[PDB]
Amino acid sequence: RGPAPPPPPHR
Amino acid sequence: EPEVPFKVVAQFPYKSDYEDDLNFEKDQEIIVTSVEDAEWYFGEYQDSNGDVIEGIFPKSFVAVQ
Amino acid sequence: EPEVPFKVVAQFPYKSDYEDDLNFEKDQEIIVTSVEDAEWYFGEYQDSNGDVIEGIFPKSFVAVQ
Ligand SMILES: [Cl-]
Ligand SMILES: [Mg+2]
Ligand SMILES: [Mg+2]
Repeated sequence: RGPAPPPPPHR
Repeated sequence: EPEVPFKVVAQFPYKSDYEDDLNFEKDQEIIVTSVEDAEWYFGEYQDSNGDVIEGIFPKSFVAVQ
Repeated sequence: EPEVPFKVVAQFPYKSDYEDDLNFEKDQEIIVTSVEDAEWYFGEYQDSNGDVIEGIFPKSFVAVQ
């Protein structure tokens, strides 16, 4: 597949 | 990563519309049944309607054990 | 980092649980109007019936241009 999204940053 | 299968917990919701992606809410426990590549797991869980659903999702959105 | 306002393009969808967030599909062109902190932007785009949709989102989900 393509790239996975990165882990979102802490809010 | 341990050897498959192993349990992960969603750290964020994943709500992709891509066919064959697994979707889940934050805190969802998921069994990873295969490592698809460097960035994606394949796994499954029994949803709130009692149905086993499966598909791929980001390793980055979950935490092992 | 370029001075605001500036254009970014979503590299992934961003769908989250928080009302303050901007959510979008991959390829969505967004105008960043505020850099919120080291990891988040605030910006906008126009929906189907021309309404401005705005909110915060991770810098890591977009690329500048
Ligand atoms: Cl969220
Ligand atoms: Mg912060
Ligand atoms: Mg084992």
